[PDB]
Amino acid sequence: PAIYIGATVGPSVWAYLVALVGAAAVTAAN
Repeated sequence: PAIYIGATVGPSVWAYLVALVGAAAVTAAN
């Protein structure tokens, strides 16, 4: 269901999506 079966976020996997999106945000900037 979609009521309270997702009250989490993920601290680790989060820092991973941040470091990755960072390198791409620094390579697209001329």
